[PDB]
Amino acid sequence: LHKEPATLIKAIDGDTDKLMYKGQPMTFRLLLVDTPEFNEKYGPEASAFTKKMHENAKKIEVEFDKGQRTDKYGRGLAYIYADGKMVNEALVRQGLAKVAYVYKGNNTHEQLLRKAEAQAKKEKLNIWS
Ligand SMILES: Cc1cn([C@H]2C[C@H](OP(=O)(O)O)[C@@H](COP(=O)(O)O)O2)c(=O)[nH]c1=O
Ligand SMILES: [Ca+2]
Repeated sequence: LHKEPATLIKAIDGDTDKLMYKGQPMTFRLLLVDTPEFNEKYGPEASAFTKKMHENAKKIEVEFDKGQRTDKYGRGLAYIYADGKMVNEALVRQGLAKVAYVYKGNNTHEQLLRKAEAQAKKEKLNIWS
């Protein structure tokens, strides 16, 4: 897999953003994770966390997996990195997202995120509290 450039257009919520990619505005849905919706518990904390990670980033990058790059809603499916740090993993590691939506062929970083989830759970963090 490889990282490609993008620039923030807008934070949206825990697991979606709006980025400029190849010069076009797109909504991205983070691979392999599920944040609570804003109206749910930890939803606001998840949005804030993702927002901050995106907004404080000097450098945003997009990393597609091997499979479909867009979902049925037209959202890009990617791992997103803020200054080299994966947002998808960071959310899980903090217990602000669950590993979810693991579809065969876009699951390269499954075991990395599951390891983060086990640690967040051990620490009884947020969703696991
Ligand atoms: C993460 C992800 C979600 N989706 C779709 C499945 C779900 O369909 P449904 O909308 O029919 O439930 C939905 C969950 O996204 P959200 O968690 O953003 O709602 O997005 C994919 O198709 N591929 C993916 O890799
Ligand atoms: Ca969600």
